[PDB]
Amino acid sequence: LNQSPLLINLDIDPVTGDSVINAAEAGGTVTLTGVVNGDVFSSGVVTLVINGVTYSTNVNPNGTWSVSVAGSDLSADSDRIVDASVVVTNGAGQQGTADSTESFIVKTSSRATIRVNSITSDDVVNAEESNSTITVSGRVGLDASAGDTVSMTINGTLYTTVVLANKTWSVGVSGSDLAQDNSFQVSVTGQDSAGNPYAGTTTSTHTVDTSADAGTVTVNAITSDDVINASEAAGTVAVSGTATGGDIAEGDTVTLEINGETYTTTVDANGEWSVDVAGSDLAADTAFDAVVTSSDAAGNTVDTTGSSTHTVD
Ligand SMILES: [Ca+2]
Ligand SMILES: [Ca+2]
Ligand SMILES: [Ca+2]
Ligand SMILES: [Ca+2]
Ligand SMILES: [Ca+2]
Ligand SMILES: [Ca+2]
Ligand SMILES: [Ca+2]
Ligand SMILES: [Ca+2]
Ligand SMILES: [Ca+2]
Ligand SMILES: [Ca+2]
Repeated sequence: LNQSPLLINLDIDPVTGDSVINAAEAGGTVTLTGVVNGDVFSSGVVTLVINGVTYSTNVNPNGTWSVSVAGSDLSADSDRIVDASVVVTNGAGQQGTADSTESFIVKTSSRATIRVNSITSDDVVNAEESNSTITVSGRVGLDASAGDTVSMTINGTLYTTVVLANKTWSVGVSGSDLAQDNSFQVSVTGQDSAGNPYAGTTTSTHTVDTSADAGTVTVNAITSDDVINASEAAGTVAVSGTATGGDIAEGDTVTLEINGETYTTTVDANGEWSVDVAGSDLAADTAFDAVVTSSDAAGNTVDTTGSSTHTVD
C-alpha cells in the first residue's frame, strides 16, 4: 500500500487516429500516443517494440505519453501489432509494470485498371468516321471508382472525362485526331480510401483506312462489229464488259447512262457484266461510261469507270 506493487493499466491510442498507415505516413515519422492509468505515480517509462525496433518515452504528469516512431517500422511490422510495456514509480519508490498491444492496418497502395473498347464498330477509322465525332469508351476496374478522372492525348489533343456510377466512361473524340494517331495511352487516376493516389493505364490501338481502291472496267464492242444498224436499233442490245481489280467484287453495281436513260446490272463471278439496252438509246448516244461502285471492308466506297464509243448506221 506503501510497500505494494503499483497496479496500472497501459493504453495505446489508435495509430494515427484512424488505425491506418498509408504510403505518406509510412514514408515519414509517426506519433504514437497513449495513457497510463491506475495507481498514482510520479514518473514512468513506456517501451514500444515495432518491427524489432525499440522506442521509448516518458509519461507526462497527466498520465499521457507520446513518441516519434519510423513509419517504415510500422509498415514493415510483420503482425501489424505494436507491443508496449510500461514501468512507473511513485514518490515512496513503489513501482508497477503493465503490458499492452495495439493492432493497426497497413494500406500503402491500391490497384486500378482500365480498358478501352474498339474505336468504332470494327476498330477501323474509315473516311466518313474521320470527319465525324467518334465515341471512345471503356470501363475501369479493381480499386478505380466512379468520379475518377479518365484522360488521353490523341494527336496532341487532351481529352478528359469522368468515371460514371457503373464504372464505364466515354468521351467524344474528333475523327481527324483518331485518323492521325492510331495508338495512344488512356489513364484513370484517383485516390483510395486511405488517401493513396493511384493510376491505371492501357494502350488503345486501332487502324486507319480512309479509301477504297478502283480497279479496271472495260466495255466490249457494241454488237460484234461495234456498229448499230437499223435492225439492231429497232431491238434490244446486250451491252457487256469487264470489272476486276482493286476492291471490285462480284455483286458490285454497274451503272450505264445512255441517251438520258439509266441501266444497271451487277458484276458476275468471272468479273464480267452484261445488261440489256434499248437499241433506240444506243442509236442516239454514240459514247457512254460504265461505272462500277465498290467498297472495302472498312466501308469506304469507290467508283471505277470504263468508257465506250460506237458508231451508227
Ligand atoms: Ca492514418
Ligand atoms: Ca509487431
Ligand atoms: Ca482497338
Ligand atoms: Ca469503323
Ligand atoms: Ca500515338
Ligand atoms: Ca477515391
Ligand atoms: Ca481501304
Ligand atoms: Ca452491229
Ligand atoms: Ca453519251
Ligand atoms: Ca466500241
